[PDB]
Amino acid sequence: GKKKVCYYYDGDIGNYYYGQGHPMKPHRIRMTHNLLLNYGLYRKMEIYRPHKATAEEMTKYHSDEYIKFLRSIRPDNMSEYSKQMQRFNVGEDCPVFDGLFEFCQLSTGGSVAGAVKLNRQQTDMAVNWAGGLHHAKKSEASGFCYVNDIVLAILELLKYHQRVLYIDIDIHHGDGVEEAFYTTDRVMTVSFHKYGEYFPGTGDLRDIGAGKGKYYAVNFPMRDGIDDESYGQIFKPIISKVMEMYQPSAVVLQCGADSLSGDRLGCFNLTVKGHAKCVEVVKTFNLPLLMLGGGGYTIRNVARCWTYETAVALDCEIPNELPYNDYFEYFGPDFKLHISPSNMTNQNTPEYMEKIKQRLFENLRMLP
Ligand SMILES: CCC(O)(O)CCCCC[C@H](NC(=O)C1CN(C)C1)c1[nH]c(-c2ccccc2)nc1C(N)=O
Ligand SMILES: [Ca+2]
Ligand SMILES: [Ca+2]
Ligand SMILES: [Zn+2]
Repeated sequence: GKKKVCYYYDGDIGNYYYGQGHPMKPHRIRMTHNLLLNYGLYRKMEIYRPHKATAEEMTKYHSDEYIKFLRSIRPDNMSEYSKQMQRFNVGEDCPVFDGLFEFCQLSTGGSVAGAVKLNRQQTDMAVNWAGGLHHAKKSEASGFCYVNDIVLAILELLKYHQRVLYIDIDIHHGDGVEEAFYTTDRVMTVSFHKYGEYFPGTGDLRDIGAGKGKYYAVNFPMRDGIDDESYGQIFKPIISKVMEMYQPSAVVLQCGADSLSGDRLGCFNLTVKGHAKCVEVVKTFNLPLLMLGGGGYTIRNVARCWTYETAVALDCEIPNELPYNDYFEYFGPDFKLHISPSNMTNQNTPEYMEKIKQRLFENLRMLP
């Protein structure tokens, strides 16, 4: 039935600024929080302020030199780190900004704290909209991500769970998470993403893992314009087959909202209901679940999406009419929660969707 939900948020998160022209806006996390507060969703959740994850907690995955660099670099001393900046991929996508390290500490803190709460059996679901930064690598920042809070949260879950399932519905391939666990069968990574002339360039349907991890990485490559009908047609069947074969004891779901229609960087056509149907599908399996954020660059739609997904986690129905809130004007001209899909062509034909699903089903038959 209805589950206990723990939500992680730090009121300072919205003040971190990647810089003029950068599409990543931490302010969208504050818009989400304010909208969900004005809908009354705080009365049903346990709200926690995450601790600032230590450099030591981060080195459970990342290299000591990379974390030392992140903790040392600032806009005022950047000139002395031009060598390490190239080495760790700090530049246009992953710039040096005021409070960069503290932003990583809060993003990571929420994910690891949520994983600890799930491990202690003190909650059914844990939510950290500031997390989900799936591109960060062991010793390299990538695609607006510096510390891989997801990998750290999964390593925490692995202390009490033999098998953990990771599902990623961001429009971009979950490469950092897939790479971290590519050679192990203790984590199965499943990513649905746009593939073809698109960042990060990985996630081919033929990338299925290696060594003991062979068949434990699943990639569903998609073309522009996928809609609710098409996404829904493959998501539940694939996740059901993965649950059946893999039998995970905990799940981590990255809810990147850049897969929504009208995203500034994305080219998909999902509505908030279509995106949230993924949360409903996963929630139905009644397993300990960590829900994380990720991409999302049309910030009014990211706030709508994550507010609705928090309501889904709580089994709470909320009206389409938006309540008054601190950012009300951002939701014009309609001031409604739900969004309409665009007229863009769906390049993912029904036959293509079925064919890719059948190839993934063949790989899933190879599990023990
Ligand atoms: C948080 C998780 C997430 O998956 O959502 C992150 C998405 C990251 C997208 C990064 C992308 N970067 C690239 O395409 C650059 C081109 N190569 C040098 C790499 C990129 N960078 C930028 C960018 C634009 C303006 C200023 C800075 C970066 N746009 C894009 C783009 N349209 O794909
Ligand atoms: Ca993905
Ligand atoms: Ca794996
Ligand atoms: Zn993305």
